[PDB]
Amino acid sequence: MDLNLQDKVVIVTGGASGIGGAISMRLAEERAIPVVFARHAPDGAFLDALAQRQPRATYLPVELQDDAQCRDAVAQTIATFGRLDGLVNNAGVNDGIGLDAGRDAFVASLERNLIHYYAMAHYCVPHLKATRGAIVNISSKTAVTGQGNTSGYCASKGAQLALTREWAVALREHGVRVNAVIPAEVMTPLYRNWIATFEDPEAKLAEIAAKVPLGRRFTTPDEIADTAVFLLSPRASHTTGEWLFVDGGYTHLDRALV
Amino acid sequence: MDLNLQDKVVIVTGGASGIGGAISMRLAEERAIPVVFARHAPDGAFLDALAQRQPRATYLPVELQDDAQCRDAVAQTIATFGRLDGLVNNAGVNDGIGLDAGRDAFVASLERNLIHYYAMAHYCVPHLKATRGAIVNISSKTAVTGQGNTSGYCASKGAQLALTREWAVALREHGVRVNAVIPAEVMTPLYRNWIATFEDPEAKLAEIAAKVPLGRRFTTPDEIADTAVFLLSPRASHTTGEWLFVDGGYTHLDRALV
Amino acid sequence: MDLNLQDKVVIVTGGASGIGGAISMRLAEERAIPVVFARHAPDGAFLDALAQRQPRATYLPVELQDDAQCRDAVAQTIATFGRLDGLVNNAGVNDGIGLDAGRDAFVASLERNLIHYYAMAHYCVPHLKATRGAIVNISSKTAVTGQGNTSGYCASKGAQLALTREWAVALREHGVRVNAVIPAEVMTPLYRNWIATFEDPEAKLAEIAAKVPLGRRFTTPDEIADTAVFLLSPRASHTTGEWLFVDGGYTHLDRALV
Amino acid sequence: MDLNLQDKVVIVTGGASGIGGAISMRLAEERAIPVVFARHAPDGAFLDALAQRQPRATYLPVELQDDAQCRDAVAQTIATFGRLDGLVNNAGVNDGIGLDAGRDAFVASLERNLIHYYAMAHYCVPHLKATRGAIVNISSKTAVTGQGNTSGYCASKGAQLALTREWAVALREHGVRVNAVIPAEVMTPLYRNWIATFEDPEAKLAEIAAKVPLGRRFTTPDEIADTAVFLLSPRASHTTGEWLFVDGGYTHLDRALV
Ligand SMILES: NC(=O)c1ccc[n+]([C@@H]2O[C@H](COP(=O)([O-])OP(=O)(O)OC[C@H]3O[C@@H](n4cnc5c(N)ncnc54)[C@H](OP(=O)(O)O)[C@@H]3O)[C@@H](O)[C@H]2O)c1
Ligand SMILES: NC(=O)c1ccc[n+]([C@@H]2O[C@H](COP(=O)([O-])OP(=O)(O)OC[C@H]3O[C@@H](n4cnc5c(N)ncnc54)[C@H](OP(=O)(O)O)[C@@H]3O)[C@@H](O)[C@H]2O)c1
Ligand SMILES: NC(=O)c1ccc[n+]([C@@H]2O[C@H](COP(=O)([O-])OP(=O)(O)OC[C@H]3O[C@@H](n4cnc5c(N)ncnc54)[C@H](OP(=O)(O)O)[C@@H]3O)[C@@H](O)[C@H]2O)c1
Ligand SMILES: NC(=O)c1ccc[n+]([C@@H]2O[C@H](COP(=O)([O-])OP(=O)(O)OC[C@H]3O[C@@H](n4cnc5c(N)ncnc54)[C@H](OP(=O)(O)O)[C@@H]3O)[C@@H](O)[C@H]2O)c1
Ligand SMILES: C[C@@H]1O[C@H](O)[C@@H](O)[C@H](O)[C@@H]1O
Ligand SMILES: C[C@@H]1O[C@H](O)[C@@H](O)[C@H](O)[C@@H]1O
Ligand SMILES: C[C@@H]1O[C@H](O)[C@@H](O)[C@H](O)[C@@H]1O
Ligand SMILES: C[C@@H]1O[C@H](O)[C@@H](O)[C@H](O)[C@@H]1O
Ligand SMILES: [Cl-]
Ligand SMILES: [Cl-]
Ligand SMILES: [Cl-]
Ligand SMILES: [Cl-]
Ligand SMILES: [Mg+2]
Ligand SMILES: [Mg+2]
Repeated sequence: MDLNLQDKVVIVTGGASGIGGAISMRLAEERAIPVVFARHAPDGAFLDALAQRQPRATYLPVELQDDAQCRDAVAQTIATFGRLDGLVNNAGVNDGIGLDAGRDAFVASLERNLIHYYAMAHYCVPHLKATRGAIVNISSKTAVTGQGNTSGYCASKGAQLALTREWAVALREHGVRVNAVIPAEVMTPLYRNWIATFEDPEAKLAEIAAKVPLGRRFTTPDEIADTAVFLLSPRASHTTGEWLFVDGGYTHLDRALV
Repeated sequence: MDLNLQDKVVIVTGGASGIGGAISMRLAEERAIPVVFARHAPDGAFLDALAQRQPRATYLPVELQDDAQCRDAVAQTIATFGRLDGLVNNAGVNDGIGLDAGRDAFVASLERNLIHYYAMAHYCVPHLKATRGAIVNISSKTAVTGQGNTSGYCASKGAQLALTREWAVALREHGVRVNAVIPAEVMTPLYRNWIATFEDPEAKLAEIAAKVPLGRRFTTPDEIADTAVFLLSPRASHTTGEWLFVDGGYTHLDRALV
Repeated sequence: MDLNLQDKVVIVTGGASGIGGAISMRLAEERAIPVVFARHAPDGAFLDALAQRQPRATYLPVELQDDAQCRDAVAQTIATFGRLDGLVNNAGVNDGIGLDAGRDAFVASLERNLIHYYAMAHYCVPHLKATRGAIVNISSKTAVTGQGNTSGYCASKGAQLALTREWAVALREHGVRVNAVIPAEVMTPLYRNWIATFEDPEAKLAEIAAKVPLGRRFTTPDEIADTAVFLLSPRASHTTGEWLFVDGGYTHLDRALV
Repeated sequence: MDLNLQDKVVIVTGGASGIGGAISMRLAEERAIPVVFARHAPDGAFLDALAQRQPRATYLPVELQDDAQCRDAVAQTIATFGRLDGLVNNAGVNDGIGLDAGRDAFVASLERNLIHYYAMAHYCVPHLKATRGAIVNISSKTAVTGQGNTSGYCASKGAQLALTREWAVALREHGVRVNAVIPAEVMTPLYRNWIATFEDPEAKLAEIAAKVPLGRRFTTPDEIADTAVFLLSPRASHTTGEWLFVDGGYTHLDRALV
């Protein structure tokens, strides 16, 4: 299936690790031009693989919590490529800021997750209008299921779903589509670090995997990526405002199944 | 994006008109083998176009309300191709059976819409298990929005969404994925005939189109088809139980927007 | 909170057992007049309790799958009371008709569950229009979660949710509100009979109860009843089309919680 | 229907205007003790009416964006009453902070809306645990429908829905229920101030009212209040994590209906 993304310029925040890395790699495979915005330099093998698929792919160092850095990096992207066709808001961290944490920690979680999705859309939208481009926001099933001890992240992830509907409304007349992908359990460096905070990470991981209805296994980054890239493409040309769950049945199927 | 559907055998009910026709054509383009189950012979140009893309594509005359015909046609498909990789339940008719119609008419609507989705799954599932295949059910936004004067169809369409979740549960350990696509307004022969039941079809059509948030235009059959075929493919290998709205924002965006 | 249901005539199908019985009892407590439609005679102590709260409460023997019986019982209720203010569609049975069962069994499940909800609305709606009355449909979380081996029931329960939206649309100009209540696990005679089909019923029961997030216990019939009766009352005067989940968090909260 | 809220102490933020005022008044009618947290003095006639129903009803001057003020007012409420049985997070403002506004404005909208819902829960939860109390969060249909030009508010309102699920999970073992109410259009001082920003407010108002499916009229503050108070009560003892739409069908019914 031709996605007609050849030579389309797409910013992917957190685009060199986990889900974001898989999105960048799939974009490159489709001959789109992924532009990774991330705070740490990507690994060399990842950069090699990206460039082999699409030699124009690139990386810009950006701490997304710095509004000026987002501003300047979008500007640099336009200066370098002359257009912007997509934005994937993806950087995030399940930071375990619960009800006991207090205001300052809760707000810091909003900064780490929610506020840069807005900032990036704010700077990207004028350019997306020019190309009738698209936005994909990566949320989390915790936006609708909860988890415990993670008010900051949950709030952020739910806000991201609301913003998906709001931006779809706001940008409809410009032909800019805005959608979200909702993963549940995906093995990534983030998941590795999160599970490591538990008393018994090996047992806990096995416990969780056993609860995923389809295959009793975690979703892969490539599975999230392929739905995300489909949503960026004109194959989804009448899909906007939508929240696509790619989760092995985690969110919606009977909790009682084994 | 390679969908890896080459030589996969997929039954498409009502597969030579409107949405179903577009699904068959996209399957053929991807080198899958669509098998059209429908009561009236397809038009010659459609058959030509299907065969040009995939010469093994075929059509079986089936009145889906006849359980024996469904049974025998699935059997014939297995006899002819040796396997079955997908089922698209798609045949349907918005038949305007309201609260005033009475039991017999309501049940007749269930027969025209709901009951053959079950019958087809009943006969197809043993074969889908063998290939770890997939099912897509085509529902309607009326399952969640209502419409008025159409209890029979609405009930059927809502049951189809429930069956999507149920079959996803039932078949999870066999690796058979089951998903639904929810269109709102799509210009097809069905829509042409439905709108013709109104006092002023031209004005009514324009009224409705003006209410679709994205572009103030109807969704195309190709737009429904591309999401449906994506869902049949291993690119959606961890998506099951899901209801994908392809509707230009019809269902979920603020009713007040113009 | 005054519910202003005094002397309001409400038919409750299956209204003398489990959830339906609790609905009738709460209606009687609020001085409404419940009219039980059921095929078997209510327990003497139940009727005694009902009559102590509301001496005009009554029972009509009805097999709901017989259309003429529904017709005649509604006519008789109108002959007796001169009005109808509410309809609670509640009778149902989780009959375990799965994918392997075949057409005849699936349609029989529809008859046992879905079709009489339609028949009852069909016959009651003219009278509810006259009183600006209300409908409550009792569905099941299986409509959205699935369960396995129960296509007939799931389909019916999902159709009942769609019909709730459809009737809310159809009846809006007459001021007739239509809503649904979605239970998950409630201890009733049906649950006792259902759980008895399992190899170890006592253990299966405990296993299911442990998965209910709020309190690790089943919902009570009175809990379902109080939401259902609230929805019948003018305290819910702008609520229509809605599906209220009364399930201790079963449907929506993280499947992983213990 | 006895709600068993007599002498239960409930903080209502913004509890003397619009929806919050109606919630406080209904609480007082049910013999609960509403404690109004608001930055401006309540109207004299409102306080008179409140005190006639519940003479222990009180008001504490609080700017909710000041964390220390939230902290001290909760402490004072506990010093006065010795207990806290409920929290209604209600204060909010649709502040029209869109995509073009920038980071600072977006975060300010979060402060005006989202962040104090967290702060209030943070300070109230220890006390609600002690009484097995309840939380109700007032969100907005814009969380799911969007609106345009209001990213800050939409994000906040969506975060409040996610927080409802998250807190329901976090607090389940303490028997503390957490639910949300979602209004669409309600005539309040906020609505008057919001509609006044439009070029033709009277006409805009009529245009919006005509789009509400049930009765073509706005929902009343009392309608929102009665659902919110039901959710605070033990009549909703197995309802947690839920989002109750009280909107005349605005969110869920066919956008095409007139
Ligand atoms: N993994 C899951 O199971 C799962 C489930 C549901 C939703 N999600 C969502 O999926 C998204 C991606 O998650 P992931 O698991 O793929 O995470 P990941 O492997 O940690 O990748 C995220 C990348 O973003 C970077 N990043 C984070 N914050 C940044 C910032 N403020 N500025 C610049 N770069 C930043 C990270 O860098 P460093 O780590 O080196 O600092 C990392 O390279 C997140 O939004 C998450 O909420 C994940
Ligand atoms: N068009 C829309 O706006 C829209 C919106 C939401 C959902 N949908 C759903 O999309 C699906 C397809 O709709 P469509 O608009 O593409 O309809 P369509 O153009 O009429 O195509 C449906 C085909 O199925 C055939 N068919 C119907 N019932 C049959 C039966 N019992 N046995 C054998 N063949 C049968 C029809 O044949 P004949 O007509 O020649 O008899 C026709 O060829 C339906 O399930 C519908 O509910 C459509
Ligand atoms: N219990 C649960 O956990 C649960 C969960 C989700 C949804 N629900 C739903 O809640 C509703 C009530 O369930 P329940 O557990 O309270 O069941 P219940 O205790 O069996 O009560 C149902 C009553 O309806 C009667 N009935 C059934 N079919 C009838 C018919 N065709 N004609 C006349 N009377 C009929 C039954 O009579 P007989 O049995 O004597 O024949 C019985 O008295 C159902 O719609 C069910 O789907 C229940
Ligand atoms: N009205 C609607 O159509 C509608 C629809 C959907 C959702 N909602 C939601 O319903 C809730 C209540 O809305 P409403 O229409 O009833 O508004 P309202 O009449 O303006 O009442 C809100 C009250 O809260 C106060 N308040 C606001 N921010 C405060 C703060 N930071 N500190 C202390 N007090 C504060 C206001 O005081 P001052 O105004 O005097 O400063 C006012 O008294 C909001 O959360 C809103 O999002 C309303
Ligand atoms: C780190 C991961 O964050 C995700 O959003 C959650 O859905 C997973 O369960 C896990 O906690
Ligand atoms: C014929 C079509 O049926 C579909 O299901 C509906 O969604 C459309 O509005 C139209 O009535
Ligand atoms: C008998 C009961 O039927 C209900 O609908 C289900 O939700 C329960 O799990 C149980 O099977
Ligand atoms: C002021 C009101 O805010 C609410 O949240 C919205 O739902 C209404 O449409 C209106 O804008
Ligand atoms: Cl917590
Ligand atoms: Cl009707
Ligand atoms: Cl089954
Ligand atoms: Cl905007
Ligand atoms: Mg490294
Ligand atoms: Mg023809």
